[PDB]
Amino acid sequence: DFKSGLRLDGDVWVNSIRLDEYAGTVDYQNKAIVVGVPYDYDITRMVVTEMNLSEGAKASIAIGETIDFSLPVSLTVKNGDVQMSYTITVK
Amino acid sequence: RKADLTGAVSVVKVDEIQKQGENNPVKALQGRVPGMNITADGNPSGSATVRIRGIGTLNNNDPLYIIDGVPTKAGMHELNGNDIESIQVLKDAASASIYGSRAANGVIIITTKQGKKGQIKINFDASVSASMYQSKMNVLNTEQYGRAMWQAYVNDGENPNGNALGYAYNWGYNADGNPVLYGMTLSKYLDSKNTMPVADTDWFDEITRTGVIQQYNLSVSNGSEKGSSFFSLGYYKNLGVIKDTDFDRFSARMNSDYKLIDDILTIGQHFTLNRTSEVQAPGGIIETALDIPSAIPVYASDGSWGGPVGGWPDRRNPRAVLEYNKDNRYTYWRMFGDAYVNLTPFKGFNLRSTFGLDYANKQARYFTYPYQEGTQTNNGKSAVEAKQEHWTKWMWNAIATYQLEVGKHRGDVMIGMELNREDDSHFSGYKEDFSILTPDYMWPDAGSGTAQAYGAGEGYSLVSFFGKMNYSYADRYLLSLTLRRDGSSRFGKNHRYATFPSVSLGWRITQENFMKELTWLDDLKLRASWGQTGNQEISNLARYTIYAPNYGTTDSFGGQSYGTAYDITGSNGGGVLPSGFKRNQIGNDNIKWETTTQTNVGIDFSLFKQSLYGSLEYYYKKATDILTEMAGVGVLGEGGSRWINSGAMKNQGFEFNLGYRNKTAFGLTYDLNGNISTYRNEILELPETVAANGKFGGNGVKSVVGHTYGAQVGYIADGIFKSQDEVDNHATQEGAAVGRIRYRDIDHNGVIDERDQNWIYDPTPSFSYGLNIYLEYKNFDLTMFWQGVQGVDIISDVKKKSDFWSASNVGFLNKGTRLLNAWSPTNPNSDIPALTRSDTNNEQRVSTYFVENGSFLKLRNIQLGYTVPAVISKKMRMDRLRFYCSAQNLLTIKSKNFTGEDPENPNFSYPIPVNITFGLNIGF
Amino acid sequence: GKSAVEAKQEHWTKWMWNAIATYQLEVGKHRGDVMIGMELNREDDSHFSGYKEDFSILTPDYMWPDAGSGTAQAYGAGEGYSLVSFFGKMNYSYADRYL
Amino acid sequence: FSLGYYKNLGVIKDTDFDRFSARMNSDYKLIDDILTIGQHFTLNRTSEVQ
Amino acid sequence: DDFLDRQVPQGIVTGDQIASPEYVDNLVISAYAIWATGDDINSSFSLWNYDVRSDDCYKGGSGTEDGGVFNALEISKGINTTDWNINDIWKRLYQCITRANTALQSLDQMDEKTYPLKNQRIAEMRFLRGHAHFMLKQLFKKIVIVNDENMEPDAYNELSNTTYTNDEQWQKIADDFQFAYDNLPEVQIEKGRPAQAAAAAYLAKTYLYKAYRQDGADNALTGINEEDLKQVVKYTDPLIMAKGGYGLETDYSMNFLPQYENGAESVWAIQYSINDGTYNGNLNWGMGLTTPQILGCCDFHKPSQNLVNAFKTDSQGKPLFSTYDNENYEVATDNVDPRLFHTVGMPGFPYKYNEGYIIQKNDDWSRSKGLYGYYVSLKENVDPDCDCLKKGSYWASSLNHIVIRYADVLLMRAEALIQLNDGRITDAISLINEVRSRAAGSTMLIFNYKEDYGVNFKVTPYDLKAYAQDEAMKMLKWERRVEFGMESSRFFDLVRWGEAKDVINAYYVTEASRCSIYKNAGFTENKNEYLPVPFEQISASNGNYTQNFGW
Ligand SMILES: OC[C@H]1O[C@@](CO)(OC[C@H]2O[C@@](CO)(OC[C@H]3O[C@@](CO)(OC[C@H]4O[C@@](CO)(OC[C@H]5O[C@@](CO[C@]6(CO)O[C@H](CO)[C@@H](O)[C@@H]6O)(OC[C@H]6O[C@](O)(CO)[C@@H](O)[C@@H]6O)[C@@H](O)[C@@H]5O)[C@@H](O)[C@@H]4O)[C@@H](O)[C@@H]3O)[C@@H](O)[C@@H]2O)[C@@H](O)[C@@H]1O
Ligand SMILES: OC[C@H]1O[C@@](CO)(OC[C@H]2O[C@@](CO)(OC[C@H]3O[C@@](CO)(OC[C@H]4O[C@](O)(CO)[C@@H](O)[C@@H]4O)[C@@H](O)[C@@H]3O)[C@@H](O)[C@@H]2O)[C@@H](O)[C@@H]1O
Ligand SMILES: [Mg+2]
Ligand SMILES: [Mg+2]
Repeated sequence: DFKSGLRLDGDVWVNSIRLDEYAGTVDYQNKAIVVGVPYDYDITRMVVTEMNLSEGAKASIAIGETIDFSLPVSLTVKNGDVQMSYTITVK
Repeated sequence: RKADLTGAVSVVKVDEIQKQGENNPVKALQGRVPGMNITADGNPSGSATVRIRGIGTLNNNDPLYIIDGVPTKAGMHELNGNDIESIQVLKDAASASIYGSRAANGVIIITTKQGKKGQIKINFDASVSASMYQSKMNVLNTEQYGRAMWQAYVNDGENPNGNALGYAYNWGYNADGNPVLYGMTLSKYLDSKNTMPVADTDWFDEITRTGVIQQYNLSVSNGSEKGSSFFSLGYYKNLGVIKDTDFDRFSARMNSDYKLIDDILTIGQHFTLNRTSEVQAPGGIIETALDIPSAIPVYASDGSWGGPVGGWPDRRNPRAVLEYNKDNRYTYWRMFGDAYVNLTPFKGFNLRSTFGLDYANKQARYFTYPYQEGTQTNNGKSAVEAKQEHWTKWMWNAIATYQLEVGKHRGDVMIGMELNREDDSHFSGYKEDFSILTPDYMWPDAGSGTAQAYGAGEGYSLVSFFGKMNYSYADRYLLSLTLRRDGSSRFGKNHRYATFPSVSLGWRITQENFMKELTWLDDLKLRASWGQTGNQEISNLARYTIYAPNYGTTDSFGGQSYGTAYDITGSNGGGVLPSGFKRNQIGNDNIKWETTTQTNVGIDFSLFKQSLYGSLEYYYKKATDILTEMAGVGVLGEGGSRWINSGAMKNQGFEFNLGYRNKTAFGLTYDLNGNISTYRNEILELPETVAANGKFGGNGVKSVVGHTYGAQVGYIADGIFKSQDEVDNHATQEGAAVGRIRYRDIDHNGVIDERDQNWIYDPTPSFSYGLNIYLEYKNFDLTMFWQGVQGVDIISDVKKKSDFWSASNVGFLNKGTRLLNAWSPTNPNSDIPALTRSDTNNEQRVSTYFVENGSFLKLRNIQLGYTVPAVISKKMRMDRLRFYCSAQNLLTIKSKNFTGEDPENPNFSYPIPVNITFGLNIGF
Repeated sequence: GKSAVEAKQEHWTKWMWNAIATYQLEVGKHRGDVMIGMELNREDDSHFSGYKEDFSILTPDYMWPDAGSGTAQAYGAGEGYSLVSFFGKMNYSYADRYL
Repeated sequence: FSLGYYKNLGVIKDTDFDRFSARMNSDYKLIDDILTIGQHFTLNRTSEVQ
Repeated sequence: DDFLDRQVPQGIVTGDQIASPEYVDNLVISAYAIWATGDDINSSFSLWNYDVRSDDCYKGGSGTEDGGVFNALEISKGINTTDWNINDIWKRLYQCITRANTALQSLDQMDEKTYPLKNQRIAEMRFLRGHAHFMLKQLFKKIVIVNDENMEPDAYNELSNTTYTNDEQWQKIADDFQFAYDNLPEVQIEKGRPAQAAAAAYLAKTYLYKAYRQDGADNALTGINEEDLKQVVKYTDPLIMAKGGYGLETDYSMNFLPQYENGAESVWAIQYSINDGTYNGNLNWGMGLTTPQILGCCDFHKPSQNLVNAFKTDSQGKPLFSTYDNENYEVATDNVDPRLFHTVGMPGFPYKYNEGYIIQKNDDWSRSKGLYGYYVSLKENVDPDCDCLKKGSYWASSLNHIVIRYADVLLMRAEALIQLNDGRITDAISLINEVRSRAAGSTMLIFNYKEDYGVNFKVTPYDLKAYAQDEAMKMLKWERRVEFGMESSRFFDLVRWGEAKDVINAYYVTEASRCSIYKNAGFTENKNEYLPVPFEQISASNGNYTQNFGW
C-alpha cells in the first residue's frame, strides 16, 4: 500500500572478470577492478572474455567486446532499478 | 439535583461517562458540557487540557477539581475514574466561589461512590480493546521522493542528475518544452562503504503498532443505619500506537462513614492510593518520522541501526530513538486522602472539620545510550539521570452551618475557615561514562565519569474565611449572598488579603398562581448572578528580586546556558571555576489579586412532565488587574521579567443544553441530549512590552489588544502566479516568479513588505455542539455520542512540509504525498505552488495559506450492549449482567478546505487512534 | 570551611501474593483439617543520592544542589529478591484428646 | 478506622521523632456469606532527627 | 499569624542581600562569564553570523533555507526589521551590559581601604560595558547608552537611542575605555582580566571608529577627524604595549592553536575552558555551527573563493591589487601567502595540520553539496584529536577567542598615520612590513607543503620609500584583508571606510558566476550597511526609538 514497486532488492556485485587471459582483482570499497598485464603487453585492443555478475545483473559491456584499455574504463552494473559504477584499470 | 440551585451548574451523567470507557473521566466528558473545551492529544494516559468559559486569564487557566471536598489541580488521569457517583461543573463565579479561592477558572466537584443504606453490592467490570492508527500521514516513497526532487530541480533550472543523492534520471522535453521524466534509477548503497543499502521504508508503519488496552475494576459497597463503607480496586493498561510507549495504573479506594450517639456525631474518611507507571514518547517523534526520507533503511548491512549517510539530511532514526527511549520509565505514587468529623449539637446546627492530604511521589531513571546512525552520533555519550520529585498538599477546613424553617422562609447561614499548604521538592543525580550500557548496569555508583546534582524546593500557603447565606421565600424566590476573605503567601503583607462578594437571585416562575393552567409547562426558573472571584495562580517567588548562583551544570541546547563560571586565571579549567550570581527576575512589591467579575443569566425549563428539559445561559466574564509576567524593555537585560497587574480580559458567551426522553408504543426508549455553546474572547488591556513581543498574539507585529487571545497576524496569499504576465502585473515583491505564492498588497503601496500584514487567525470556534442518543429495546442498549465544532481556524504546521519543497529547516527532507500535485505547465489545474530548491519567495512567512478550516464533526463514541435477562441472572445467582462492544473515534467528517487529516489534532503531537472495545459488567 | 549538602532518596517495594485452599471434616469423633497453599514474595529496593558543595549563605533554605557551586557527586544502587513457596498442613484430632 | 499521632523529643537536644498514622480495615460478606472481600491498609509518616 | 510567612524562597538570594560586600567578587565573575556563557550558535559574540554580509565568507549549512534570515542578510535582500536573529543579538548584548552594570552598582557602594582593588574592579567592569556598547554600536548605528549603574529598573522605559548624536555616543563609549586605561594595572596575573594595554588598544579602536564621522541622517561618510586620529596614535604608541609585554607571535598559527593560549599577541581574549565542572565546560558554543561535516553536522561559515584569490600573491611577494580575482588560485603555478594555509583549508590539504584528515571535494566535507563551495575555515576550528574538543550536541572547543590582537594594534596605528598624512607614511609602511615579515616567517607547520603539494610561498615586505596617500591606504586595506580574513571584521571595516556598497556590489557581480545564491543579491547605498533597530524593541519603547536611515 506504500511501496513504490521499484524492485530495489537486486544485487549488483561483480565477482570477477577476465580480460584476454588475465584475471582482475576487484575492490568493492572503491569499486575498482585492477588487471595486471606484462610490461610489453599491448592493451589498445583488449578483448573481454568473461564477466561473472550477480543473479539478474546486466553490465554495460558485453562478453566478447573489443575495448581500448589505455585509460580507466567506467562500467555500470544494473539489477532491476539499482545500479553500481565500477572503474576498470589495466596496469 | 444541583448543589447550588441558583448558578451555572452542569450535571454530568456518570453512566454515559463510563460508557466511553476512558481512563480519564475528564477526557470522557470531552463535549458533554456547554462552554467547556477539553483538548486531548491521545497519549496512553488520559492527560487533557480543560478550558471553562474560554480563556479567562493570562496565567494558568486550569480549573479546580474538588474530590470529596479536597481541592486539587492535578489531572484526573492519575486517579481512578470508575468509582464516581456524580460530576458537577460549576462555571459561575457566584456559585463556585464558596468552594475555594481558586475558582476563577471554574470548579468540578466529583462525588465518589459510597455504600447505599441498607444494602450490600458488588460490581466487576472487564474491558479489552485494540487501538489502531487511523490518521496515517501520507509521505513520499522512494520513487515519489525522486520524482519530487527531479521536478524541483527542473523547475529551478538546475541539472537534476547533479543531485548527488544516488538518483540518476532519464528525462527529456515534450513538444511544448516542459520537462518530463521517463524514468529513474538508484545507486544500491547510499555511501561509499557499502553499509547502507537503499530501501523503501514506511517509517510511520515502522514506528506505529496496534495498541492494547485492558481495564479491570472491582468495587464493593455496604451500607447500614450506623454507617457505610466502600472499597474499589482498579487496574488499567494502555499500550500506545507508537512503539515503546505505554501507561499502566493501579488504584485502590476506601471510603467509610460512621454515625454515633443518635447520629449526633459523624466520622468519615475517603482515601485513595494510585500507582501509575509510564513510558512516554520522545518529543517530536512524529516530526522526525515525517522528516526522515523513506530511502534510509531501518537496519544497516551489519545489523546496526540505519541512518543517514552522505548527502542525506541529518535526521535521527525514529525506530532507534524509540528503542533507546523504551527504558525511560517513570513511576508515580498518589496518596489522596480526607478525614472529616461532623457534630450536630441540635437540629439546625452543624460543625464540620475536614483535613485533606495529597501526597505525590515521582521516581524516574533516564538513560542516554551511545548511538551511531551513519553520520548522526553523540560521540559515544553514555549517561544516567535519576530524578525524584515530591508534592505534599494538605488542607484543613472548619465549617459551621445553621438552618431555619420558620414559617414559609427557609434560611441557611454558613461560615467557614480554610487553610491550604503546598510544598514541592525535587532532586536529581546525573552520571556518565558507563561500559555495559544496559539498564541493570547503569546506576550512578556504577558510573565512572562526571557527576552532577540538581535540586530545588518551593511552596505556598492559603488562608480563607468565607460566609454564605441562602434565603428562600415560598419556595419561589431564592437569594444567595456570599463573601470571601482570601490571603496567600505569594503577596506582600500590605496586599496579602482581598475580599470578593457574590450575589445570586432566582425566581421559580412556575410556582406563581397566574400560570397554574399551563399544565404542559412543568417547571420554569429564571436566575441571575453577579460574583467576584480572586486569582493568584502565579510563580511562588513573584514579589522577590531573585538572584541565583547558576554555575552552569544544567544542560542547554545551543550553548545559551547563561551560566556563571569563568576561567579567570586562563588555564582551560581543570578544577572548580569561580562562580557568582545572576538575576532571574525583578521583584514587585505591589502585586495583588486578579479580580474576575462574572455576570450570569440563566433560564431552566422542563415540559411535558419532565420529558423535555433544558437550560439557556448567557455569561459575561471580565478579568481585571491580571497578574502577568511582563518581559523587560530589552535594554534592561536579563531578569527584566516581572509580575504586574496590568491586564484586562473579556469573555461573552452563550450556552444551550437540551434533552428529550420518552418511550414508544412498541417498547423503544429513546433519550436524546443536545448541547450547543459559543463564546467570544477579547483582550482589553496589556502591558506595552507584552503587546510588543506578542506572547499572547500578534506575532510581535501588531498589538493583540482589542482582539481574541492567541490571534495571529500574517500575510494574505492571493493564489499563485501562473504566468510571467501575472508576475509583472502584480505589485513588485522579492522572489516573485512563475508558480510562486502571490501576496496581496493591503496598503496598495506597490511593494510587498512588513506593512502588508493583517489579522488572519482566530482560534475561536463559531460554535461547539454535542449530541447523545441512547436507545433501549429488548435488552439491547445503543449509545451514540457525536461531537462537532464549527467555525474554527487552525494553523497547519504539517502543510509547511506537505505543500512545499525545501521550506523546512534543512533541505532534502521527506514531504507529504500531496506535494506531487504541485502546479506546473503540465499540471495547470492546481493551487499548490511549484516545487523549488530555494525559498527565494520566503514562503515560510505566516500567511493565510497555512490557515485552514478546522470545522469537524466526529462520532466520539458508539456502544452496543446486550443485558442478560433478569430471570436468567437470578437462575445463575448473579445480579445485572451486561456485555458490550464499543468504538471510539470511529468516524469523522471534515471540511474539504482541510488538506490534512484529524482536524482536532492537526499538528505533530501524539496521534488519536480508533479504539475497538469489548467489555462485560457483572453485579453478582 | 567545607559546606556541602546531601539529598538522599530510598525506595522499598515488597509485594506478596497468597493462595490457600482449606478443607475441614467432622466425621464421627475425628476432626480433620487439610490446607494447601502457594505463596509468592517479591522485594525490590533502590536508592540514589546527590552531593553538592561550595555554598555561600549556609542555611537549610539556601542549601540545595542547584544553589551549590562546587564539586557534585551522584550515588545510586538497586537490588531485590524473590521467594516461591508451596506448603501443606494437616491437623487431626481424635476424641478432642489426641492431636 | 484509626488516626494516631505520636511525638517524642529526646533527652539529647536537637533529636526528635514524630509519626502520623491512619489505618482503615474492612470486611464484606456477600451471597449468603459464600463470598468475602476484606482489606487492611495503613499509612504512616515518620519524621525524625537522630 | 505566621502561617502565611513560615515559607521562604529556597536556593536564591534576594535583591536586598545581593548588595552585600561579600558578593562583589561573585558579581564580577558573573559579568566576566556572560561573555562565555551568554551566547548562542546563531548569536555569537564573535559576530561571524553577521559578518557573512562581507566578501570574506559565505553561510554554510544544508542550503539557503538553513537560517533563512542569515541568507537574507548575506544577499542584502528581503531583510525585515522583525528578525529573530536581530532581536536576539540586541537582547544578548544588552544582557551583558546589564550584568556589568549590576557589578558596577555593587562595587560603587564599597569602602576604598576595605576593598583595595575597588578601582581595578570598577575599571574592568567599565571595560566590559564599553566592549558591549562598542559591539552594539558596530552592529546598529543608533543604540541606547546604558552607562548609569545606579538607575532604577522603572526608568529604563524612558531611555532613547536619540539622546546623543553619533559623535556623542562614540565619546560615551570611549569614556569607559579611558577610565579603564587610567585605572587598570599594567600587568594582570590572571589572563582573563583585561590589562591597561588592552584597554588602551580598545580605546584606540573606538577613537579610530569615531574619526570616520557619519554626521547627517544618511550613513554616508563626511570626513576624518584629525583630533581623533591623534588620539588613536597617542593610545596606540608602542611604549604602552612594551610596558604591557605584548607583541607579535613568532608564528601566525600560534594565535589559533590551543597549545599557545594566552600568548604574547593575545592582548585580550575570552577564556574558554573544558572539563571545568559544568555540564560540558565553558566551550565556544558560538563556533559550534562552524565545524566541518567530517565531524558530523553543522558546517557553516565557509570562506570564499574571493578570499582565497585575495590571499593569492604575485611573483614579487605583493598582493595582486587588480588581477587577483581574474582567475581562481592555482596551487601549482601561483605564488601564495602562507597565511592562506592557516586561515582557509583548501581541498587536498591537511585539515588543521592533520595528515589523517585530508580535505576532499566530496560531500563528506561539504554539507551543501557544493552550493557554498568546499573551503573550510580553520581559525576557529581545532584538530579533531585535540582533546580540547567536545560534543555537547554541537562540536565545541575550549580554544580562547582573541578579541584584540597586536597585529590589529599595529594596523590601526598604520591607519591613523596614513589618514593623518603628516609625514609618518614611512612609519605606517614599516608597521605593514613588520606584519608581512611575521607572515613570511610563519611557516613552522606548513614547511613540508613545498615538497608535498608544490606550494610556492612568496611574500615580501614593501619597499621603504615615499608613497601616496591613496596607495598607502590601498596597501593597508589589502594587508588587513589578508591578515584578519575569516575573523569577522571585514564588513565593519568596509562600513567604516565607506566603500562597503561598492565592494559588496562588485563581490556580488563577480561571485554570481560561480554561485547561484547571489543571483538576486543587491546592496542598497544607505540602508544595508547597518542592521535595522528591532521592530519589537521599537514597539516596546513607543515614541523613543528611531529606525535607522533607509528602513
Ligand atoms: O525559527 C523557528 C523558531 O525558532 C525561534 C524561537 O524564538 O528562534 C530560533 C531559535 O532556534 C535555535 C535553537 O537553539 O536555533 C535554530 C536555528 O539554528 C539553525 C542555523 O541558523 O540551524 C541549527 C542547526 O542545528 C540543526 C541540528 O544539528 O537543526 C536543529 C533543529 O532541529 C531541532 C528540532 O527540530 C524539530 C522540531 O521539533 O524536531 C525534529 C528533530 O530535529 C525536526 O524534525 C524538527 O525540525 O532540534 C534538533 C534535535 O536534536 C535534539 O537535541 C535531540 O535529537 C533535540 O534538540 C532535537 O530533537 C531544533 O533544535 C532545530 O529546529 C541543524 O539541522 C541546523 O543546521 C537554523 O537551521 C535554525 O533555524 C536558536 O539558536 C534560535 O534562537 C524563532 O526564530 C522561531 O519561533
Ligand atoms: O519542562 C516542561 C515540559 O516538559 C514536560 C514533559 O517532558 O513536563 C516535564 C515536567 O513536568 C512535571 C512538572 O509538573 O510534571 C509533569 C509530568 O509529570 C505527570 C505525572 O503524572 O504529571 C504530574 C502532574 O503535573 C501536571 O501535568 C501539571 O499540573 C499535572 O497535570 C499532573 O498531575 C505527567 O502527567 C507529566 O508528564 C515534571 O514531573 C516533569 O519533569 C511537559 O509536560 C512540559 O511541556
Ligand atoms: Mg504594501
Ligand atoms: Mg581556553
